[PDB]
Amino acid sequence: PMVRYCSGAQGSTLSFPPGVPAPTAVSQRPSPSGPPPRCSVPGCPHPRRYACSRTGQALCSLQCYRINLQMR
Amino acid sequence: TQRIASHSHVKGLGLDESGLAKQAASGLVGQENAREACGVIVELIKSKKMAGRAVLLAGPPGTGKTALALAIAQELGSKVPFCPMVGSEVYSTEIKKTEVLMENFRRAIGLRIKETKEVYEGEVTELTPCETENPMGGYGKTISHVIIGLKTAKGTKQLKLDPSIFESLQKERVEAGDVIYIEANSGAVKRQGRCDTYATEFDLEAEEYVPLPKGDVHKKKEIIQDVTLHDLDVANARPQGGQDILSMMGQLMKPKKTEITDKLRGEINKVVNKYIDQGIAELVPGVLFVDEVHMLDIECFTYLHRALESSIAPIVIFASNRGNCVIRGTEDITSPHGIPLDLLDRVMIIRTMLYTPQEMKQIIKIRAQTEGINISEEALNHLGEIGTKTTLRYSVQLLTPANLLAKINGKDSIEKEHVEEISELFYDAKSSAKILADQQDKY
Amino acid sequence: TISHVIIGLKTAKGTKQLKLDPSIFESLQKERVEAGDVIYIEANSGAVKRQGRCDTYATEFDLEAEEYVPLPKGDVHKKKEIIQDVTLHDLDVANARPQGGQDILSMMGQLMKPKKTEITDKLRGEINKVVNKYIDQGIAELVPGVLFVDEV
Amino acid sequence: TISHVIIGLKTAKGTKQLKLDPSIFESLQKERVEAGDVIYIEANSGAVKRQGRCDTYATEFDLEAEEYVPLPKGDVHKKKEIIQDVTLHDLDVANARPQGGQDILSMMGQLMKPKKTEITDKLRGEINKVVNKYIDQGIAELVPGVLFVDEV
Amino acid sequence: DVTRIERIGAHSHIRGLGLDDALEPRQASQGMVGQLAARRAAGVVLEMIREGKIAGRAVLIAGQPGTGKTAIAMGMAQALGPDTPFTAIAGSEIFSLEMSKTEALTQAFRRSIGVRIKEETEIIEGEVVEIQIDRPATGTGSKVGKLTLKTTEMETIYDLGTKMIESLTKDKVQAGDVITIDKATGKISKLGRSFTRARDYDAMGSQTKFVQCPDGELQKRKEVVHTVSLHEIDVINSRTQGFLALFSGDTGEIKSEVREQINAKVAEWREEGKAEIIPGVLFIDEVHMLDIESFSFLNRALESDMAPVLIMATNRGITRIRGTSYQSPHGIPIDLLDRLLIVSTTPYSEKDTKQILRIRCEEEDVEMSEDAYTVLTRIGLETSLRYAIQLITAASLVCRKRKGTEVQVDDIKRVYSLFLDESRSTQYMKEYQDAFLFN
Amino acid sequence: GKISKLGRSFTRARDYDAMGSQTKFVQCPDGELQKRKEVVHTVSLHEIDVINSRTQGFLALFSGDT
Amino acid sequence: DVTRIERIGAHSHIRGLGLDDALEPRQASQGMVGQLAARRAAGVVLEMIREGKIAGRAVLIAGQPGTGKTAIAMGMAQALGPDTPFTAIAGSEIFSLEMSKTEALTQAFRRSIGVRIKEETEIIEGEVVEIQIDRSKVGKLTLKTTEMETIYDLGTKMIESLTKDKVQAGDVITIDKATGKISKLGRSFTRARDTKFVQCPDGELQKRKEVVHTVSLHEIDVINSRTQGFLALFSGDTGEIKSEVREQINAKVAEWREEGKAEIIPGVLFIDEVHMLDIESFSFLNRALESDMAPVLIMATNRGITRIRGTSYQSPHGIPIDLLDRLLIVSTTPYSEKDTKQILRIRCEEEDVEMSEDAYTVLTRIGLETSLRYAIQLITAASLVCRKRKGTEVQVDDIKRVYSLFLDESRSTQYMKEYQDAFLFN
Amino acid sequence: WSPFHISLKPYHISKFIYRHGQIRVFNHSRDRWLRVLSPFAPDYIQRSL
Amino acid sequence: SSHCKAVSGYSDQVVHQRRSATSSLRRCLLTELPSFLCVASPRVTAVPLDSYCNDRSAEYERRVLKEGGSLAAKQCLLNGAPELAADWLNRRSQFFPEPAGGLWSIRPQNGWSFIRIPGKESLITDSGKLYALDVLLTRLKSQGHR
Ligand SMILES: Nc1ncnc2c1ncn2[C@@H]1O[C@H](COP(=O)(O)OP(=O)(O)O)[C@@H](O)[C@H]1O
Ligand SMILES: Nc1ncnc2c1ncn2[C@@H]1O[C@H](COP(=O)(O)OP(=O)(O)O)[C@@H](O)[C@H]1O
Ligand SMILES: Nc1ncnc2c1ncn2[C@@H]1O[C@H](COP(=O)(O)OP(=O)(O)O)[C@@H](O)[C@H]1O
Ligand SMILES: [Zn+2]
Repeated sequence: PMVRYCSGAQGSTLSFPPGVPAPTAVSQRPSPSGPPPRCSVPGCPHPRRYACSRTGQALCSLQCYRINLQMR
Repeated sequence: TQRIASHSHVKGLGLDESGLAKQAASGLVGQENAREACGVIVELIKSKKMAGRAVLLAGPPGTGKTALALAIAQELGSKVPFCPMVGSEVYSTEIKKTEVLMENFRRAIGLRIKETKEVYEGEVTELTPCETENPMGGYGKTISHVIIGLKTAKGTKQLKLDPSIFESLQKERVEAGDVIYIEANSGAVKRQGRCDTYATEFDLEAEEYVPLPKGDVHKKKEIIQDVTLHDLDVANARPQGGQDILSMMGQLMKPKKTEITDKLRGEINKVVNKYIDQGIAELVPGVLFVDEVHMLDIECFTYLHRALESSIAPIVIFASNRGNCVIRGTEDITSPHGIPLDLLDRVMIIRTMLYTPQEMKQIIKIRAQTEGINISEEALNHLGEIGTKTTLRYSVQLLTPANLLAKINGKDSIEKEHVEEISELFYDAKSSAKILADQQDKY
Repeated sequence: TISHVIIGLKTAKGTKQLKLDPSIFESLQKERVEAGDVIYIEANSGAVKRQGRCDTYATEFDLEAEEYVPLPKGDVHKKKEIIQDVTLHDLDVANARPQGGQDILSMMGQLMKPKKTEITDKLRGEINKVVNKYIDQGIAELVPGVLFVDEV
Repeated sequence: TISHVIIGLKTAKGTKQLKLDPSIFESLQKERVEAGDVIYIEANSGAVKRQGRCDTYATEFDLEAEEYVPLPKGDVHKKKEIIQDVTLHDLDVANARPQGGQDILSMMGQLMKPKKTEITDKLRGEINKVVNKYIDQGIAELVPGVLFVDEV
Repeated sequence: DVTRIERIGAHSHIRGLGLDDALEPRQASQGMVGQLAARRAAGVVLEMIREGKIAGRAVLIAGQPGTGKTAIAMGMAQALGPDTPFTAIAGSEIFSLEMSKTEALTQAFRRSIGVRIKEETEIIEGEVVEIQIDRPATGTGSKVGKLTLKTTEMETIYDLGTKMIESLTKDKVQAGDVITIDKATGKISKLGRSFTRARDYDAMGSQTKFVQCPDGELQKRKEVVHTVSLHEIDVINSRTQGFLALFSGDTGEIKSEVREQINAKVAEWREEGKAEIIPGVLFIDEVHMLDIESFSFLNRALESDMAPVLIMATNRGITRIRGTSYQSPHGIPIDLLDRLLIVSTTPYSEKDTKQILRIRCEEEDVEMSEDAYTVLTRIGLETSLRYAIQLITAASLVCRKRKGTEVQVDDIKRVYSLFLDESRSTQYMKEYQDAFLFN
Repeated sequence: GKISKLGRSFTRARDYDAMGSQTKFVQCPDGELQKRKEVVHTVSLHEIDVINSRTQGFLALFSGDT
Repeated sequence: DVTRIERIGAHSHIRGLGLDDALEPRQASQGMVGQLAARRAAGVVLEMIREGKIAGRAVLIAGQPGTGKTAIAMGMAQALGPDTPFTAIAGSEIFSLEMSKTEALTQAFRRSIGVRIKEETEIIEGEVVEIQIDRSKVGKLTLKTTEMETIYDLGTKMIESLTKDKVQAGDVITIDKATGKISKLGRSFTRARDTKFVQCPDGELQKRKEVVHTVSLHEIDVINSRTQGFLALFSGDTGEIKSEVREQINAKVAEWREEGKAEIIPGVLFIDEVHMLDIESFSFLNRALESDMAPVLIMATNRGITRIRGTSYQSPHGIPIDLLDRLLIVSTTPYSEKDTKQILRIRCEEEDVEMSEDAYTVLTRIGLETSLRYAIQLITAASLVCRKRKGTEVQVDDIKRVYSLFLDESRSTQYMKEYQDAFLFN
Repeated sequence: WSPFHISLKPYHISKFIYRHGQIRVFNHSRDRWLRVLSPFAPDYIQRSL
Repeated sequence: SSHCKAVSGYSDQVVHQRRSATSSLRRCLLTELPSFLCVASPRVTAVPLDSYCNDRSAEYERRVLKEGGSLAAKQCLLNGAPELAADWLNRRSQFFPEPAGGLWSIRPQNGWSFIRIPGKESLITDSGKLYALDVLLTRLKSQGHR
């Protein structure tokens, strides 16, 4: 149960014994999305500040919230 | 636009190659002998040989002694320190006068040291603990190094790092999508935050996002920094660290100036001597200008006594405008300029004389033009006559209100009527004193 | 929480096991005391002093920085009589801004700037009563002296 | 997990039930109050004062460190109309420097000795504005008092 | 070309007192000329201080302004040496807002009696080859390791305990480094990276200077000499882990009991032969400024067995003592004045003023003609010597302005006309009676 | 991303009959929710001095401890 | 012989102010004599103090130096006795560095007026016989007095309270029921076989004891200042108590008095050497003596018409007329031959020296010619000389010898005029 | 050698004083109004800002 | 000027070798003040004063004060920060732990206790015979004699 760390002449080395929790892990890049989300109203080109509650659609401001409320 | 001060026009002494003083150059007129002496003093300061030499500009009020010090400062440049002071700065409720004076003396001596900065910075993409494929006796593997990919606005590149840095990576929160930076000389790792690119994947995130770095992943530059010798004193007196109850306790308490012991200076001098001998830092002596010296104390003068003959003190320029006055701190020991005779034998006296009406008119014109004011000759002559009647300051001060009155009347320049109206409105010292003397019974 | 500390002390005569207050454990953890390190605890104030590892563990490490002291001789627990010369002003100043004890208030008061303070009459009177009680027990002996004021 | 706590008060005039937000529950837990104690609560201030265990449990143990008090002979619910006075200087002093926020169970009030300081004018102006706002809301009213000076 | 922190000041030419083995002053030696009697007395007191057997001795130097009293002080300071403590304090460097006058004088006194300690330790200077760390998995926090050191001749492998490993990790020592290990205290001083081991390197994790390999045997002995004043020992022992007060100067009015404890402990230290106590010299300049209470404290403090050989300096006459209304010689009460020897200085002449000017020019690297020297001496006789000394640099600068090489009488006359003397400034000052302030 | 609690709504001021140590009842915000605009700040130079005077100097602005 | 902290001082021979029930003083009683017209006027002030009905009264004792104006004020404290606060300070002790001068007078007034309360406590005192603690925990112990025994079952808290303070058999212990503190007094003689030896207690194990307690008003003010305000009450770290706190505490004490929940005990403030006290302090006193909670103050002045400190004005006693109207003046008179002789007799009794009858006349003459104090201090020197002589009784020839060694002010000043050159600044 | 160790009897505070003596205890309902009227409340800060 | 070490200043160092008796001289280097200098100790020590009331609430409060008001403040004043305390707790598994920032970081030479055990080397400096023997031994050892 000994974790060995050797700073040798040829280079560093970190060893892990059998069955050690080997905390050393890896990482990756999650896939990104191309277009950012947009306001659900087709006329409004602003991005999604938030999503509505009563009906559940992307919204930007007071005007588009009122538009979505009226059109439903 | 930068606002007009009271000494904005002074840009230099205006001397020839032979040191002779021009009649009017760099915003200064007259005082030819004083300008020549100040040029000699400038050469002395640039000589980098003497130390603790003092000059006293003596003259009546409003004759330009303060202006000549600023002219010397301008002609010196900006790579040499120039510390102004009045005589009332010594009187502190936090520390003794001879330490205010010693700190100021150490302020007027500056350093200039060069160094290189090397950093690997950028967005992290992946962390690959590349292994050597053949663990050693009694172990299941042998990690050789860590491959870290970093990308900036220029490009992406992979760096091979010591495995131990991983132990630091888990100390902070080192996940993909963050921007990091590692100092080449130090070797530590620090996290700045998530990129702006992923700023839209949520609607409310507790962390603030920083923009993606622009430029090469590995930056390396050379920087030269200038620190005065007083900054080293304060830095060494109050160690700014956080891993202590003392450091943090003092950093929570009200900060107070402490009388620096002479042993601290004795070691700072040794280390700066060593680094100068190694050719790393360049020493540049400067100038310390005390105006209104007559406000000092006899204890302050007696400390200045010993302070001047030091081999480290910078060049000091004193200024005063007092006649045969009583020295501050004594009862009736009168002296010229309010300065003790024994100190006054260690200074070189530069005499400053009055101003002739032609030079006064030239000064008024120079001030008007620098200020952005147009004046007619029939009004400029009247203003010069009024100033010669009372003083130069009272003539220069009426420039702006006359311009405002003319602009109110719509005219683009000052005439006789504007000057006479402004003079009728405001008063000078002499007429006010006459009124006070006349009406002494009702004050 | 911690309620007891079990400590085994081995002198030349032998070894004994002791149960001690958790404050002693706090002091021991403060001084970084492990097994094999000679220690010396006093029970009047709870102070702990570490003198280093034992002389037996001398050849364990080729390179080492700790100093080694020999195994103490005598009993594990022992009482001793100490004769001390003091003044009233020492007791007064010690009770003014206390520094004894293993707590955090006095430990951190040990580090602050030692500023003098104006002692009130109450502390002087209480010290007088305490020293009178000590005198009545046949232990405290009073030896008033001389104060020399020059250039009065 | 926790939204509110229901408590039942009882005297020798009746019984009532109360609903407490987690702050008051934390205050009760700090006082080490269990089921069967005589408690005093002020709704306006949120003050919690434990007045000791009730006498009926006095036989639970022969020797207990606690002190026992009789069941109160009075109303559980008490209403009064109280009129409070406070001068501006109290507000200036309270808001000038960080309020200790220590009412025991803290050694950090044992570091800095309080000292009287010079109140800035920005604070005084803010206090004036806040007082104007609150007396405009009708909550409080203002009274111009009198200052008296001897040995002027 | 390079300019160090030390420049050419007013007393930068005096390298000593200029005395022979018979303690007879010379006319011109080591930057000092003239003033034979004062130089003799100064040599006597310097030999007395060097012997260092009697304590609490005071000497006053009196005379005209600008006659070398401070010059004599600097001369004996330079002749004393660097290893003997010397403290120069002005007359107003004790009136402090942080401690009382008596406390300041006590600190000044205790700052002069030095203690010299020779500290010999066993050290290991060598190049790092590899480092072995075996972290425990769980256990109880016990760590084990090895460390291999190598020089150009010999190499070895050392075991590691649980104390130096944390220090090595804190200093972040890796392969290819040259380190000095202190066997006694256990500190690790970093020299630099080697050359050959730098070939195999990862990305930049340590970029700094370069060094070579310590030749010879791996284990050696180092020696340091520490000179510690009594005052800083007092400050150290006045509070736990208090060391920045040496530089910050925050300790104020230290308790006396600490002072007697330090005195006793220094006595035993001297007896055991470990450390050596050496008395020093305190130089209070312009001491007329001291309040009467300071003088009377000096009275008693000079009778101790640890007081230093304080040297006074005054240029005043029959003047009232500061803080009182009683006249007295040198502005000092007779009580203190009756406890010390008084050395007086005589005004200078032409023959030695000329040599003073010559040695000043030699120090400042300025050449003048003999007629220029005569004119300068006439100026430095009609007017004080300091003015003539000051005019040298201005004349040299003016001569260099016209691309000259030898200063001439015309340059000196030009400088005399440009700057001013106190007498001439006062003369020109009387004609602007109404132009000045508060006449 | 910093939360600044202002208190509780007026309509929510009855579910507790014993209020805690410090609570305040304020009216519910009106108008648009996420407001983005430009503001002007007039700060004296003395404040900028005091802020950099020490590590946490903004207390001295009201305390007068500078 | 063990030496107490208190030894033979200058006023250690005074034990109370001797007067009869009709307030008329007798010639010799309780160690102090003389001043017939001063002891009677001091009795009225003492009765006023012991009453406490009226508040804010000032009395000033003025007279020649050495005429007992400090002696009668020192005996007044002894006659008043403890349990009534008495704060005596010098007039030059209020000029503090970390505290204002006006605040020191207020801090001194509030040390003299006290607040007294009475409460009830439950105390368990007795000898323990056996303790048994099992392995919450169950405990049982049997206490035993000389008149009863009782077994007790312990709760969990009492288990810790008894384990912290190791209690064995045969220990006389006292326990506060409301708190849980174990305060052992000693061990009984019965278990001494095989460290203060106290006998077993008497009466019931559980006692309802009524305890009275008094606390200074300044003490109350200081407790409320900091987190732990009592700590600064011993080290003096308190400074500039806010004036708003004092008003609230005064209102609290006033309503306590009105409700009968506590009582107020007026005290005495003795201020010595008032003649040196700035006009600011005097003006503050003019207004601080008109408060409801203003104690009674005795003040002593030995000066005549003199310039008052802080100004260039001259008034009697070195005190402005404004403060003189507030107070009442008692004047002492110089001692006579018989009074001086009796004082020397009393002193010689105090230091316990047996000296001859023929020495009293010469000592009285010396005292009458030398302000009566030099004779008082000559006695100890004469006794030491006689002890060096191996004698037993002090004779005349052993007094004059001392009269030649130690000088007085008049003789030394006379010997000073003929050495004028060697003496400084005259 | 070790320094002489002293220990004083604890200072005694009665229950009447501990119950009705702290201004911090008998003025909690008055300090609450000072914290309500403080200008550092987040409501006032946001409103003024 | 580090806040955790005792640095006197700069002083030249001489490093003597064992072979060929070559002595190398060093330039100005940071010098640590010798440890032994700290020898002072107060005459008397006192437990901090504490109050005492007669009810369970005040007893609870003073028992809290006897071990610190809160756990958070206790680890703050003992390690620098609660997170620093957690770091110190879990540092056992770290090869390169971050330096501590609390009272455990401060380590005076004599500790917080004023008890001073008589040093063994006093044996030399109390007897001249021992002194002699010591120096003669060093001599004979150098020379090589048995
Ligand atoms: N040589 C000069 N050339 C131009 N302006 C001058 C000159 N000398 C003085 N002045 C003007 O006089 C004004 C006041 O002079 P100042 O330097 O204050 O005199 P003093 O120092 O004697 O008070 C300045 O505004 C400056 O513009
Ligand atoms: N004997 C001497 N040898 C060399 N230089 C001297 C001598 N006497 C005086 N000087 C020079 O005169 C200058 C002024 O002397 P100073 O130290 O001011 O005398 P004082 O301190 O007595 O007024 C000094 O810079 C010094 O170099
Ligand atoms: N009536 C008295 N009875 C006994 N002793 C007295 C009396 N009056 C004065 N003394 C003596 O005078 C000494 C101090 O005198 P004091 O009262 O201080 O003088 P003053 O009244 O001028 O202050 C004391 O030692 C005391 O023994
Ligand atoms: Zn939209």
